[PDB]
Amino acid sequence: AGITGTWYNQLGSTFIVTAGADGALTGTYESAVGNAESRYVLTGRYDSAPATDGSGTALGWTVAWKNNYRNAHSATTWSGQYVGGAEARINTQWLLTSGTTEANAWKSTLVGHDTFTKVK
Amino acid sequence: AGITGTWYNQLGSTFIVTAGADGALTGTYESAVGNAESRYVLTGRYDSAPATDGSGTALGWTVAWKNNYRNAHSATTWSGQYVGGAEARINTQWLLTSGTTEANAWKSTLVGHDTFTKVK
Amino acid sequence: AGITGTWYNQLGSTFIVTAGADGALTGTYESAVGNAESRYVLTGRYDSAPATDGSGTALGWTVAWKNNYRNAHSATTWSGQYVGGAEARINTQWLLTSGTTEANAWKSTLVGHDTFTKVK
Amino acid sequence: AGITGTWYNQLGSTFIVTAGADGALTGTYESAVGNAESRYVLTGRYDSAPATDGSGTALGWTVAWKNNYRNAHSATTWSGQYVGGAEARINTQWLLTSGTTEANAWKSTLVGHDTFTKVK
Ligand SMILES: O=C(O)CCCC[C@@H]1SC[C@@H]2NC(=O)N[C@@H]21
Ligand SMILES: O=C(O)CCCC[C@@H]1SC[C@@H]2NC(=O)N[C@@H]21
Ligand SMILES: O=C(O)CCCC[C@@H]1SC[C@@H]2NC(=O)N[C@@H]21
Ligand SMILES: O=C(O)CCCC[C@@H]1SC[C@@H]2NC(=O)N[C@@H]21
Repeated sequence: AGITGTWYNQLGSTFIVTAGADGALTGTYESAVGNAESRYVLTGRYDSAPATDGSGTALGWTVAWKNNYRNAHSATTWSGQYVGGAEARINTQWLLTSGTTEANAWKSTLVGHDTFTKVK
Repeated sequence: AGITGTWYNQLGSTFIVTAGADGALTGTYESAVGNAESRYVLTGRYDSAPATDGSGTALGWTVAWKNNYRNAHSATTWSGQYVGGAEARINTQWLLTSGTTEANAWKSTLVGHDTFTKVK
Repeated sequence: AGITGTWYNQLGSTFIVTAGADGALTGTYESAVGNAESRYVLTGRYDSAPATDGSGTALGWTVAWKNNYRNAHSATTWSGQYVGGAEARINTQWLLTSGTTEANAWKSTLVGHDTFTKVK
Repeated sequence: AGITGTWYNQLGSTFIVTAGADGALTGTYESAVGNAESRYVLTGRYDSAPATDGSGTALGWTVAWKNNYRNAHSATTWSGQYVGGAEARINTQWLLTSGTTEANAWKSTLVGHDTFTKVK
């Protein structure tokens, strides 16, 4: 109900997710940036029984950057929390790992942050 | 074939994963450490068509720290790569996000690294 | 000139820095949050000869969370870049490491992000 | 005494540091890898009064990747802890930020880990 929907980050990327009663996140990610084109499968987990003390719902998900059209040979993971209310928000940090040789493996992982809203 | 199996990190945690032809990672994670007990659902993605130039296979997965017995109100995501061969290895970095209030949200996310092997 | 001044993050923390011609950052950090009180020494480095193609100036600094009044047994490092202009900005990611036992060393390092402005 | 000396990471990079009574880290970093050549200035902070319960000494430092010969337009920060004894160790996580345009700023920051020893 809270986590299920279409979400928009600060850089124009669309996250369409369903939050299953089991704790399963399933969906699609459409990336407005990077070496990516069009629509990619999303899987993840959330806290299906969160704390009743104004605390956020912990969640996470993975996109492997491969569809029928593109393969970037990379995967992003987002770790974050859902803050429910009027201005509903998913505050995340992410790791983008690229498939490298063992000589290039030191420089394989980019780190960043995304804030997602239900407002396009 | 390569990614499918039972994997062991440096701190004694067991990762039992199946790598589907679609790019789906499904499994269980058993955590030897932290505010955790017993067995937790794992979902993730991998690069199902990796590069043929000695480069690793990009992957990632999520565990929400909630089963039938425990709820830590937290989720870990691992971002990494599979290096195939005799000494087969998953080199990862991870983000552990805890469900917090907006006052505690600065301190919500632990970062670290895990190396997983097929040797117990 | 650009980097030298008083800077304010999103959570009300004050960063007073001098950018030396050698590439040295020296200053004080006053933390509005965490297990901290009052004023702490800052040292760091910046790119003293940045690129002339609209690119930001790479920098970084360290605060050990120990003064004459408090010791949190911890250190934060910020890694980022200075974007110069009318709305002058330091966009950073940070690592906060706490002094732990080898049993607690997995959970020693918090990760986050700060944006600093010259507007209080 | 403990932190003062010559340190060697897993990838052959040399860290020569002095730990001042004030909490100041001063030195040189010689990087065996990346778009770097030869010797670079290091500044940082450590916990000058650590806990007496077998806990590590929190520290951190910055290298801006600019000397008289090279400028990579980038800075690394290491956040970590000193574990003293027979097999003396600095366990770190690091952030490498590159000077980018605001279009490339999502991909500006690499994350990783280094373990440093006093054995070449
Ligand atoms: O460039 C690549 O290697 C593949 C595309 C990566 C897209 C990145 S992942 C972090 C950030 N979140 C997004 O909305 N997309 C970018
Ligand atoms: O303590 C918690 O909040 C829940 C358990 C967390 C387990 C952590 S996640 C990173 C690391 N990988 C493991 O094998 N388990 C620990
Ligand atoms: O709580 C502690 O262990 C010591 C204080 C930490 C202050 C943190 S560091 C990251 C962030 N930046 C700030 O302005 N202060 C907080
Ligand atoms: O390639 C660059 O942009 C400059 C050189 C970076 C060297 C990296 S920083 C992290 C790691 N630690 C080292 O010993 N050097 C590499």
